[PDB]
Amino acid sequence: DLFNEIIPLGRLIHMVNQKKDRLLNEYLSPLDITAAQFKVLSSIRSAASITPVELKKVLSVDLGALTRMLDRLVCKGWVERLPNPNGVLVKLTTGGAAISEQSHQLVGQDLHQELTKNLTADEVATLEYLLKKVLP
Amino acid sequence: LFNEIIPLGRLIHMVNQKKDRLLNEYLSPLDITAAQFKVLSSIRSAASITPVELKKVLSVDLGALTRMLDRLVCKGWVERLPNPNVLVKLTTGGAAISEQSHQLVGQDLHQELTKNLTADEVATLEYLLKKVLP
Repeated sequence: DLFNEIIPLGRLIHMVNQKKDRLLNEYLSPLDITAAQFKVLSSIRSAASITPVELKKVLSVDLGALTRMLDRLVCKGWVERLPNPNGVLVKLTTGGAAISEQSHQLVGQDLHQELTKNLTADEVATLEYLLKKVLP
Repeated sequence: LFNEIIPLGRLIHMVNQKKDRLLNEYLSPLDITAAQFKVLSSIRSAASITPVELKKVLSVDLGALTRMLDRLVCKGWVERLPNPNVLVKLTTGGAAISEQSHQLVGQDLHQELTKNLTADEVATLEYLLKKVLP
């Protein structure tokens, strides 16, 4: 169906990313957390502690939308706000770290399987290889 | 990167983030953000659409979109309507900025995204991306 059409790479990545997110939300639901919440927790996890400004920059949504999201995450008791040595820093609580780990573990196996169902082991390798080549 | 085995999911995530940064860069001359761009695009293609539906087709939070629509309406690009049962749709100026928006970034985006790729490699990547989608 799509295999008659010449579709720009931008849209294809968009489309494939939408699919990733839908799968993420599906597999995450047992833990009562959304794709969006997951991604924000992960960005904080990897920075350890991070400026909302910076976090805004690293996630590419709007400044207000993130403040609101952080509000919820804080209420959920997964994130906490802090004065940094200067401005505020955000960082995972214990419970944030745990749900992020559980979150990652619940989701990784099923996601791979679903994303690659229609691909050869060799096609998978090629696609990964070529995706990297875009990044530099 | 080429020593590591990276899950397809993250690779898509990563490559998507790059697409957006390029979008924002190339959109700036028009004073519109990648986010705003995508929201104008989704409304364009549906012609007119429920915020509930629009929330579903874009996968971001319902409140965040209401705020976004608020801004877009103030910008004079979107307008709200009572439907035969609210609906959003582009204004004239919204349509014009969406079209201009598309035309300004299309060429440069391709070039940047594919700079490190053969014509053939690009064909293969598009083919294989399509294979994920079903």
